[PDB]
Amino acid sequence: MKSVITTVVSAADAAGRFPSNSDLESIQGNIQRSAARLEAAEKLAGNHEAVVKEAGDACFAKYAYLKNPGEAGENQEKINKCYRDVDHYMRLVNYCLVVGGTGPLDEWGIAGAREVYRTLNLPTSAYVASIAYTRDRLCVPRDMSAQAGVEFSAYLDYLINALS
Amino acid sequence: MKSVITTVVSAADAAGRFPSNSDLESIQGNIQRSAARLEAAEKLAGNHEAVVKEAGDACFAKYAYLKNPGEAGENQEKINKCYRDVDHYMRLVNYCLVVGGTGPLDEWGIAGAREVYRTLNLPTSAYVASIAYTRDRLCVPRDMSAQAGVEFSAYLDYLINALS
Amino acid sequence: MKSVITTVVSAADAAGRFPSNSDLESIQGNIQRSAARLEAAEKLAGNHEAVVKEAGDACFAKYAYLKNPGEAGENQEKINKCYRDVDHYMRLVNYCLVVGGTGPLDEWGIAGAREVYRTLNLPTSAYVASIAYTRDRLCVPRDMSAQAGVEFSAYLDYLINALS
Amino acid sequence: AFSSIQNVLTDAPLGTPSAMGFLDERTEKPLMGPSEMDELVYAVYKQVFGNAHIMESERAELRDAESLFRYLRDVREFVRALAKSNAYTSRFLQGNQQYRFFELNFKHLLGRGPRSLEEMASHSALYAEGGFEAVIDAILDSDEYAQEFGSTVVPYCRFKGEYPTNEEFNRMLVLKGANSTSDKAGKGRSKLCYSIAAGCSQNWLSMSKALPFGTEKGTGFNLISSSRNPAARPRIGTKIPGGVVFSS
Amino acid sequence: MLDAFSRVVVNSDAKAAYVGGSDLQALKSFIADGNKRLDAVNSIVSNASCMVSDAVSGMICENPGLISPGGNCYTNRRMAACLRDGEIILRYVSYALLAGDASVLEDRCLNGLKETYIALGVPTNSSIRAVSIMKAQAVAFITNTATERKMSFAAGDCTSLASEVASYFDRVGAAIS
Amino acid sequence: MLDAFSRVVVNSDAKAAYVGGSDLQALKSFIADGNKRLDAVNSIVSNASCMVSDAVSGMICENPGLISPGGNCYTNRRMAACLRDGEIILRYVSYALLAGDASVLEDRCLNGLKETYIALGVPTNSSIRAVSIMKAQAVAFITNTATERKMSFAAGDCTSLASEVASYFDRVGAAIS
Amino acid sequence: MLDAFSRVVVNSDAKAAYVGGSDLQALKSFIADGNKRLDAVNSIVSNASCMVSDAVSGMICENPGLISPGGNCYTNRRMAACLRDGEIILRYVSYALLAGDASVLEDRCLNGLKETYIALGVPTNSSIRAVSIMKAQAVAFITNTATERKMSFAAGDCTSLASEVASYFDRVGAAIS
Ligand SMILES: *C(=C)C1=C(C)[C@@H](Cc2[nH]c(/C=C3N=C(/C=C4\NC(=O)[C@H](C)[C@H]4CC)C(C)=C\3CCC(=O)O)c(CCC(=O)O)c2C)NC1=O
Ligand SMILES: *C(=C)C1=C(C)[C@@H](Cc2[nH]c(/C=C3N=C(/C=C4\NC(=O)[C@H](C)[C@H]4CC)C(C)=C\3CCC(=O)O)c(CCC(=O)O)c2C)NC1=O
Ligand SMILES: *[C@H](C)[C@H]1/C(=C/C2=NC(=C\c3[nH]c(C[C@H]4NC(=O)C(C=C)=C4C)c(C)c3CCC(=O)O)/C(CCC(=O)O)=C2C)NC(=O)[C@@H]1C
Ligand SMILES: *[C@H](C)[C@H]1/C(=C/C2=NC(=C\c3[nH]c(C[C@H]4NC(=O)C(C=C)=C4C)c(C)c3CCC(=O)O)/C(CCC(=O)O)=C2C)NC(=O)[C@@H]1C
Ligand SMILES: C=CC1=C(C)[C@@H](Cc2[nH]c(/C=C3N=C(/C=C4\NC(=O)[C@H](C)[C@H]4CC)C(C)=C\3CCC(=O)O)c(CCC(=O)O)c2C)NC1=O
Ligand SMILES: C=CC1=C(C)[C@@H](Cc2[nH]c(/C=C3N=C(/C=C4\NC(=O)[C@H](C)[C@H]4CC)C(C)=C\3CCC(=O)O)c(CCC(=O)O)c2C)NC1=O
Ligand SMILES: C=CC1=C(C)[C@@H](Cc2[nH]c(/C=C3N=C(/C=C4\NC(=O)[C@H](C)[C@H]4CC)C(C)=C\3CCC(=O)O)c(CCC(=O)O)c2C)NC1=O
Ligand SMILES: C=CC1=C(C)[C@@H](Cc2[nH]c(/C=C3N=C(/C=C4\NC(=O)[C@H](C)[C@H]4CC)C(C)=C\3CCC(=O)O)c(CCC(=O)O)c2C)NC1=O
Ligand SMILES: C=CC1=C(C)[C@@H](Cc2[nH]c(/C=C3N=C(/C=C4\NC(=O)[C@H](C)[C@H]4CC)C(C)=C\3CCC(=O)O)c(CCC(=O)O)c2C)NC1=O
Ligand SMILES: C=CC1=C(C)[C@@H](Cc2[nH]c(/C=C3N=C(/C=C4\NC(=O)[C@H](C)[C@H]4CC)C(C)=C\3CCC(=O)O)c(CCC(=O)O)c2C)NC1=O
Ligand SMILES: C=CC1=C(C)[C@@H](Cc2[nH]c(/C=C3N=C(/C=C4\NC(=O)[C@H](C)[C@H]4CC)C(C)=C\3CCC(=O)O)c(CCC(=O)O)c2C)NC1=O
Ligand SMILES: C=CC1=C(C)[C@@H](Cc2[nH]c(/C=C3N=C(/C=C4\NC(=O)[C@H](C)[C@H]4CC)C(C)=C\3CCC(=O)O)c(CCC(=O)O)c2C)NC1=O
Ligand SMILES: C=CC1=C(C)[C@@H](Cc2[nH]c(/C=C3N=C(/C=C4\NC(=O)[C@H](C)[C@H]4CC)C(C)=C\3CCC(=O)O)c(CCC(=O)O)c2C)NC1=O
Ligand SMILES: C=CC1=C(C)[C@@H](Cc2[nH]c(/C=C3N=C(/C=C4\NC(=O)[C@H](C)[C@H]4CC)C(C)=C\3CCC(=O)O)c(CCC(=O)O)c2C)NC1=O
Repeated sequence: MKSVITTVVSAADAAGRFPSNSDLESIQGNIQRSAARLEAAEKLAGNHEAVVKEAGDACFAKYAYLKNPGEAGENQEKINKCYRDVDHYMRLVNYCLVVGGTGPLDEWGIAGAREVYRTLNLPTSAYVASIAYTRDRLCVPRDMSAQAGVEFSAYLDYLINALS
Repeated sequence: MKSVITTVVSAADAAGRFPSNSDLESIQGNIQRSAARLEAAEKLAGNHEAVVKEAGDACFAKYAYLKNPGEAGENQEKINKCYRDVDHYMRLVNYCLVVGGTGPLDEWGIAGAREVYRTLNLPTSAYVASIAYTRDRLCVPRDMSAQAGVEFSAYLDYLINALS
Repeated sequence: MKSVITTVVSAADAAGRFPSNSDLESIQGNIQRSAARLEAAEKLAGNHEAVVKEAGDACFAKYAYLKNPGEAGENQEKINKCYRDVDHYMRLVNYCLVVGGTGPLDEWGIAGAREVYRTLNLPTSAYVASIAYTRDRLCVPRDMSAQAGVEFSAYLDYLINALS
Repeated sequence: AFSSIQNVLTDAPLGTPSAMGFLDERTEKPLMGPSEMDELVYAVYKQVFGNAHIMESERAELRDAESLFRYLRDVREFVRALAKSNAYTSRFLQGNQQYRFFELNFKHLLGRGPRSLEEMASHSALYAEGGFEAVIDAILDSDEYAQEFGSTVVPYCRFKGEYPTNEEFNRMLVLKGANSTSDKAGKGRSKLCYSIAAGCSQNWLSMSKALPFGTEKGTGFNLISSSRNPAARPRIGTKIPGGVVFSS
Repeated sequence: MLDAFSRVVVNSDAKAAYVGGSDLQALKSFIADGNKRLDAVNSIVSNASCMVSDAVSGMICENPGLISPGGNCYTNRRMAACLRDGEIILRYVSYALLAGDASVLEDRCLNGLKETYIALGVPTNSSIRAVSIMKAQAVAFITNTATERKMSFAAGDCTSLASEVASYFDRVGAAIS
Repeated sequence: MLDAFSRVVVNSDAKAAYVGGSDLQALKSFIADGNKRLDAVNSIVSNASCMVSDAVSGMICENPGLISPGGNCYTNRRMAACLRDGEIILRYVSYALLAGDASVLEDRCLNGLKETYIALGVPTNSSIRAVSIMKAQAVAFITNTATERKMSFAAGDCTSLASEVASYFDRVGAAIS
Repeated sequence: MLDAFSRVVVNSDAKAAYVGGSDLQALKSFIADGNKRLDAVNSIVSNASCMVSDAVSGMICENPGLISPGGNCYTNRRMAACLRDGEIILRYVSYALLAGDASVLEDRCLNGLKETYIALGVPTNSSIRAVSIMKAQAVAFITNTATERKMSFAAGDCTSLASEVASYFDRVGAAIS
């Protein structure tokens, strides 16, 4: 779990020393910024069924061929599977917004995604299209405060970069 | 140099990844607390010839035998050497209060102090007596604000522990 | 270069021994089968501008969307680049049919293909469509003898499997 | 043994938390969690391969050595699995001179330099008697490996301070370059080929290039040449009240 | 390993449940005393060496058989190893206090320690005494109740943190039992 | 390695001088734009892959000899190897921008790189072109001047940071020359 | 490595000559003072720590620039290492004195030392001074000429051993020059 605390205590463990004030300073950094980053969590927590709604259909509209025979979206419950599979990524960005680091994302959704998406022939461009849809769908002032929108987008484009 | 930034970027280097927001959060922690930790910067900087004044003589008073023949303080300029050698530690706690971590102290004054203080027969109890003198010579209302005194003492007792 | 001689010479080097008859036996295996393997050397060499002709257009027909704006085939000379980029794979299967192993293919076309095809956003499904086109575009009696057709197909589906 | 630059001018070494969990009643070691294990493997790749810029087509073959490693935390067996792979041999045994491969093993798996000609001879005899895998097994199961790294840390270039011989220090710095220095600069042609068999030392500039930051590297060089003259017989006197005596 | 925020995340993942506003009182209250926890951890790590030196000496105080020939703490080598182990237990309980979770204790320090001590012949009861002195020494420093060692703090109650660190020392004590 | 605060400390140590109030305008002003630097670094690292993929393609754009047989960037291996390097240099300049000092750039990445490229036969001019393309789009992203990729920021001038990162790319460009 | 008996053996092997009675006066005389050499080596190793601590302090005495900031012996780390260098030299010259041959010095000491000091920036002249202080007090102890430190011996002359150990220190001094 890549978190602000797990970095500093693992460093202290490797050096074999007690936590110094340079370590405590980072948790102070958490103390300030949780309030801004926790606001986005609740926003995504409640409104999560609507964002996957708009994201999956945007994915399928941008690549209409994917419903053709022999492609990933050839029947019904595969489309339902797709919508589930983006629901998972929304869940993981919520978890990462809570922990403070990219801990949950890079070991539960990113780690090993490349095998599943290549052997099951799932184009990653379709995932990144749906994610980039929500990246700009959001307007920072109305939906959230100013700084929750920054950090939500910073977590979203993290996995955008990771999948590309 | 054990600093708040050097911890996180070295961790990112070891993991081979870009700086994430969990990393940036620690530098935010620095952003808050530099003001308190650099307020003591003047206090040590402009007042330093007086603290070594009171510290070295307290050291020599608490252990009067040390001026006896065959001991460390047997002539004059060895006493001057002692006062210099505590001046160095004051200069290093100032540096550490500036960098934010124990970087300067544990590689310039602490690293290897052992052999030097044994082979030249310098009792470490004398060093720790002088340092503990200044640790409680400090006053919270008169000397600094409230939080500079905490962190100055936290740096002082750092070396008061290592020397032990 | 993964060849029949390369594996035998390298094994003997690792064991630090002279070439035994178990080693010479494999080169005898080469002695039989080069004639069948190199009969297709004519066929790919003199007929190659036609196979890329039929392969690239089949690729673009099977995935018509990729000519759309923002996709890989959005202008002209990118299509020319696509045709070049399959010409390279035909060249490499010819080289592999000559060496006897998959030496040239897995270090000149396969090694590292995954970075270029993702960061430049090139769908591997398009490559495998064009290659599988030529895999069954061959009928053995008219094109080759019986055994050249199997070994040509065995080299083709090698990289089909590698890209998938 | 003081390491005036081991843990203050250089970071601490990296590896498994501790060997007590190896005693294993319910688990073999505290699950360091998958996110503090991928950086361990990233660290190992940077060491045993030494910045070889390995693509993922070439990291699709080290899957089996990795998959056992995260399951059973011994580091030493992980590197034993790595050094016997084609990824290790194809880079360090294929295009290279013999003592080049032998010397690269000291950099990769032991983090020091060969101290003498006889060590190289012993490795050569040990290779000739049946394989190179014997070379790696001798190094890995060595005493020196147990009392330097063990089954917990990545093998790193440790500044010991109390070297058994000084040329060992010189030859540690020459094999270890700077960062962004790899091991296919020379096409074979080991750097210590001449200096091991002859007994002289190495270039001062290339050793100074590999020193850590803030170590007054390179300075103090008199402008005349650097290698000393074995055949010199200088006279240096002492100081006596009556005169000077050349007590030689 | 885990912390307080990664606790609830894995608890909710077992339900496939989002972390909603109902579960965030625990964490938002965890953030309320954030400065309190930081004010406590440096107070403890600020006396780290004295606490260990006091603890092993107190161990020896009512068990003089450990000094005796054949004692587990007889020679200077043993006086050195047992004095380390004070640093290791104390460092790990400080890590756990900082993270707000003991998920680092029994995987990375306490995992397999009882068997290691059994094989080495380390007496358990005396080690438990050493741990309980350090524990009684911990709460004293957190609550600013030490006889000397006046530390400046902000006024309030740190009693919950005191119970937390006592619970952490408890599981060290019970792990080797 | 060093950072902005550890710069002045070693500069003053050469004089055996305390860090007094006269030298702390530079650092206290460094802390003033602290949020600016953080707002810049994620903007850069947020487009890391696209910047590299654009940079090597731009390299190839006006030097088509690199694709040609015998070109240094001929086969997929060499594209892959070259592709790494664009991102790796970018990571170190991001580290340097974050620390406010290029002490972790010319001591962890650029030390001995010219000789490594000379031994490997890597063309210098094309690599310098790749670095400059990356430089220009670094400033484009810091100043929010990119044609697309609208990022929300706080209003003000980040020009000093733009100059800083340009100077960092400069020393990469001059190190391999 | 070699000793006094293995010296003549390799010298005679270059001639393919047996070691006859003509060559054994040197060795049989070497055995005559055998107790003298043993009486000398413990006298030297008996004061090993004091000799080194006196030597580095004497070094510093007339070169106060080594303490100064930027000095090679500035911080406690560097005193510790420089303290370590004195013991390594003294131990090896004691080995050579014991074996009666310096075949252990320049293969396992001087051999590859000058370059190590050049790369590290160690000043040669001050180190030569440290070696010569150690040399002078080596002869002082062998000849029982130290101002204090009265050691009981057997009466006779140890002057030849004094010259031997002086010659050994000479080649340390000339090896790093
Ligand atoms: C060959 C003839 C040739 C190319 C291949 C192509 C490469 C190239 N692109 C630029 C200019 C930019 N690159 C930008 C990068 C991105 N835009 C995005 O939206 C994403 C986030 C990112 C990667 C896709 C941008 C924004 C620009 C505009 C200029 C700028 O810096 O903002 C160049 C010019 C290099 C330079 O001087 O900046 C090149 C070579 N262009 C080609 O001509
Ligand atoms: C700086 C100006 C300065 C010093 C520091 C100090 C160092 C020093 N000492 C000598 C001479 C001797 N050192 C001796 C060593 C010892 N005496 C003891 O009783 C114990 C066993 C041991 C270590 C404490 C002795 C015996 C002498 C007398 C001369 C001798 O060799 O016997 C020197 C001169 C070096 C030399 O030429 O011998 C120096 C620099 N003296 C300082 O002047
Ligand atoms: C010499 C006493 C040693 C030895 C030294 C090594 N030199 C190495 C590389 C190297 N040296 C030079 C300088 C020299 N070679 C030249 O061709 C010319 C001028 C025409 C000069 C002045 C160069 C240019 C190079 C790099 C190219 C090369 O590989 O030769 C070297 C490799 C490691 C290093 O980079 O230093 C060594 C070990 N080698 C020996 O065999 C004797 C003992
Ligand atoms: C003290 C009188 C000297 C001096 C000594 C320093 N040496 C430093 C590092 C160092 N020294 C050696 C040589 C030593 N090691 C050996 O193994 C042997 C013989 C077997 C000897 C003589 C080595 C090899 C090293 C580097 C080892 C390492 O640390 O990796 C040193 C460190 C300075 C620093 O970098 O901070 C010092 C001060 N320096 C002096 O000025 C006087 C002359
Ligand atoms: C938990 C995270 C979270 C978000 C970020 C938002 C994201 C979001 N916004 C909207 C819906 C909307 N979102 C915006 C926001 C904007 N429109 C713009 O043109 C600007 C670029 C931008 C800032 C003004 C607006 C104006 C609407 C109304 C409908 C629309 O504009 O299309 C919708 C569809 C349902 C709806 O209309 O509310 C969603 C999922 N909702 C969430 O639950
Ligand atoms: C080196 C590899 C190699 C191949 C795989 C083939 C592939 C191939 N086939 C054809 C061209 C042709 N190929 C055939 C052959 C057949 N059509 C069928 O329906 C049967 C299945 C099959 C029996 C053998 C026919 C009838 C034509 C002319 C019509 C066509 O274009 O398919 C052409 C155009 C030039 C030519 O006629 O050769 C090429 C390149 N040729 C090659 O040189
Ligand atoms: C040489 C032979 C050889 C093998 C067969 C595999 C066997 C194997 N599988 C796993 C490890 C695993 N193996 C599986 C596989 C499965 N889980 C299921 O429910 C399915 C039945 C099955 C897939 C079809 C999974 C899911 C994990 C990892 C699960 C996890 O811990 O997250 C590990 C642990 C390695 C590690 O990660 O450290 C090993 C050794 N490895 C080998 O070296
Ligand atoms: C892969 C290719 C390969 C080789 C060719 C050899 C080359 C070689 N020979 C020797 C080492 C030697 N080589 C010889 C050989 C000879 N001396 C002569 O006068 C004759 C001309 C010749 C025999 C015909 C001798 C006599 C020694 C050792 C001499 C000694 O030091 O005692 C060494 C040193 C190895 C060591 O002992 O550490 C090496 C690398 N080794 C290899 O790995
Ligand atoms: C018979 C053998 C014997 C000893 C060797 C000593 C050791 C010792 N000291 C304390 C007791 C204590 N130990 C300390 C510790 C310290 N005080 C300071 O000023 C320093 C910062 C720090 C290390 C010196 C404090 C403050 C107490 C008072 C009780 C407490 O505060 O916990 C206790 C009781 C443990 C407890 O319940 O708390 C023991 C056994 N006392 C003994 O009875
Ligand atoms: C990460 C967590 C961690 C620990 C807790 C320690 C636990 C531990 N202690 C010892 C080893 C030892 N531990 C002790 C300690 C004690 N003996 C007593 O009677 C007292 C109860 C106690 C001191 C208070 C002693 C005395 C030895 C060595 C005894 C000997 O063999 O001479 C060893 C053996 C290591 C070795 O030497 O090879 C280990 C693993 N180490 C760790 O890595
Ligand atoms: C980076 C290092 C770092 C720290 C050391 C702490 C330092 C610290 N402690 C507190 C603040 C406090 N600290 C205490 C603690 C106590 N008060 C008492 O009288 C008890 C003896 C003791 C219980 C342990 C209390 C009660 C507060 C105020 C409540 C609160 O801030 O939550 C505060 C906020 C208000 C203040 O400045 O005082 C800060 C910054 N925070 C940090 O970021
Ligand atoms: C931490 C710092 C660090 C770096 C900065 C890089 C530097 C670096 N690059 C390459 C390796 C390489 N570098 C490139 C890249 C390029 N050559 C060109 O023609 C283009 C101008 C450019 C692409 C933009 C190429 C092509 C190779 C491989 C060359 C070969 O095949 O030998 C290698 C060794 C190759 C290998 O081991 O596989 C190294 C060390 N790596 C590091 O460790
Ligand atoms: C942990 C991650 C982390 C971050 C990403 C930053 C996020 C961040 N940026 C700024 C704040 C700012 N950011 C900018 C930057 C810009 N404004 C522009 O219009 C330019 C395009 C761009 C130049 C690069 C400016 C000008 C301010 C206000 C000045 C300042 O705060 O110093 C602020 C303070 C005010 C605000 O909330 O906006 C914060 C928290 N800080 C952090 O702690
Ligand atoms: C195992 C450890 C071990 C030793 C330490 C020596 C101890 C030792 N020294 C000498 C013996 C001696 N030692 C000396 C030395 C001296 N006399 C002086 O007055 C000078 C100051 C000093 C010069 C260095 C002399 C002159 C003799 C007698 C000559 C001789 O025995 O060769 C003898 C033989 C006679 C005697 O017992 O004294 C022995 C056993 N031998 C050992 O086996």
